[PDB]
Amino acid sequence: PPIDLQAPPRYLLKFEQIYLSKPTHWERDGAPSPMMPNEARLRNLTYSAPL
Amino acid sequence: EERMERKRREKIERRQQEVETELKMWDPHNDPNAQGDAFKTLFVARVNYDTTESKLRREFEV
Repeated sequence: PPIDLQAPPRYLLKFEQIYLSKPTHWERDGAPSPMMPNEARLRNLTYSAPL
Repeated sequence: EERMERKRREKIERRQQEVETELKMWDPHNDPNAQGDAFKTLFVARVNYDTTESKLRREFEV
């Protein structure tokens, strides 16, 4: 259910639709990387994609 | 000493004229191969010839 607030000003904040990317991993520079499943296994990463 | 400079000048002018003819005949923007927004499209070169399309996808979809 959308969340409504009152301080008067009222807000709606309704969610519409979801978009799921593919498994990606960022270093310090911000470079996304394609985590090989093997790479996640090796580096103890988590095979997940941002939502 | 001079015939060489003459040949360099002719080959240079000949190329420059072919350049004007190519610019007049072919239009870069009006290219069927080129598609999509120009600010969105990207250019990658020095790519190995053996790079499979899927390999380029797995490397640039990240």
